[PDB]
Order: sequence, then structure tokens, then C-alpha cells
Amino acid sequence: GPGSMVNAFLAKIAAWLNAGYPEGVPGPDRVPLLALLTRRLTNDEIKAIAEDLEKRAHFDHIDIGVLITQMTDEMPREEDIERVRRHLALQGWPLDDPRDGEEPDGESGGPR
Repeated sequence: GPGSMVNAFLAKIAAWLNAGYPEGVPGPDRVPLLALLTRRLTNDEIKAIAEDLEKRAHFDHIDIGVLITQMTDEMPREEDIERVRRHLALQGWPLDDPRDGEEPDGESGGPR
């Protein structure tokens, strides 16, 4: 099964999440989970998570992508984002050290 499948960071995320949720993530926690998660992870990464997990099984309708579609429209709750992030922090906080995190910079203000 698992054998250097996904990137190091992504493997950490999948494990970290599946460690915090061995029973799966319910919607009320999924939405804020994604809100928190998508902060520093790219579309390719968030997908990579799903891509790895479905390799295990995609019978579950706990899909991770759908949450982003909800978030783009309406945010869940700050309280829920708080409860989930801290609940997950118990297992770890990989989002602090991205294996690839070159944040863009194209600022053009202009004094006179």
C-alpha cells in the first residue's frame, strides 16, 4: 500500500488528519477543517490528500474537495475553525513547516 506514495508534507497531512479522525470527519468539522487547511496548502496539495486517501477507499462521501466549494460561498464558524484546528493540533501542526512554501511577492505601490 503506502510506499513513498505522496510528497513528504502531504504524507504528514494525510497521517495527521487520519490520526485526528480515524472515524472520518463530519461536515460541521469538515468545512472549518478545510478553511484551516487550505490556508497554506495549494489546490494540488489539498487534492493530493484526497488522491492518496481514495487509494485506501473512496466509498466514503466525506470528500474534501466539496468543502472548499462551500467555503468559497459561505464560511462555517470561527468557533468551529478554532475547535477543529486545536483538536488537530493535538496530533500536530504540519502547516507551520511546508516542504514547498515559496509565498508569492509582486507588490507595486508607488510613493512620489
